Amino acid sequence: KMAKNVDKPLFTATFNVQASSADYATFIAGIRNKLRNPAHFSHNRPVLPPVEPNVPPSRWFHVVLKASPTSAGLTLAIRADNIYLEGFKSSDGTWWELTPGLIPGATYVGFGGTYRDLLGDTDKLTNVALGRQQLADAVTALHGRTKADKPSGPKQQQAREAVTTLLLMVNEATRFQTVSGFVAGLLHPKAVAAASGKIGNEMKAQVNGWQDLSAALLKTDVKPPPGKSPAKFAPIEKMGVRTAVQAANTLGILLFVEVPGGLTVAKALELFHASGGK
Ligand SMILES: Nc1ncnc2[nH]cnc12
Repeated sequence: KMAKNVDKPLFTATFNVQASSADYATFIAGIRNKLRNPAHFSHNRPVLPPVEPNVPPSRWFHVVLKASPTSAGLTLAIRADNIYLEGFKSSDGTWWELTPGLIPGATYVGFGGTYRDLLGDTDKLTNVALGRQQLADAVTALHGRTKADKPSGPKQQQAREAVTTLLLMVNEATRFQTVSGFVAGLLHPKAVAAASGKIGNEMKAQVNGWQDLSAALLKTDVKPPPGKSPAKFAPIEKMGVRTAVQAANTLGILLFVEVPGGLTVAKALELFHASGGK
């Protein structure tokens, strides 16, 4: 304790909830691009820099979701090292937080940021509806939160539903091309009927095994010992991911993992800084 720089993002990505599917894809791609360690890719997918050892989380960026081109943002506070959502900012200026005492002068929303906290189990993910209206409503309900009012059970219930929706349509979208592609597939022009959708089991598993999938691809990059054949990608069948090429098409941006024979935390951060990363 406590978190550092929440007020000073390394960049801000902005999205208009009424904008085109292509603009959403551009929005997501830009986040991954700005998060990347320039010195570390795996199969031409970006890898996040390691989490800095011996300090509290000090690298953040903001995402702004807007009702319209001129509306003011619902601001999300997200870690630039593991893309964790920890805070959001309502219209009256109140930073709300998902971890007690994490963010400077923030107010604990009343519930945790984990899928078990928000839903009740990691396997309820395949029940959450996403889409343009779900996104807009989630943005509204959060941005409409005021520093005064009674955390009614009903109000909390709606709020957990909202965070679950945005985590999926922003955070998990940044992490996974499957998720981002799914969300982009839900976004249509006005001339198309409104649409909703829930992620399938492969994406649920992917979302629940980001570290595992990241680590699994990272192992294929390790150069092998003498006399042993080089490493083969090891399938995560529940994820529908059986090959390295499939893993690369699935990963939006990889979490940094220390794998045996791969980059260490110190070394990857060293390469990150040498390439101009901040
Ligand atoms: N609170 C949270 N923030 C970011 N990613 C998450 N994945 C699951 N829960 C999350």
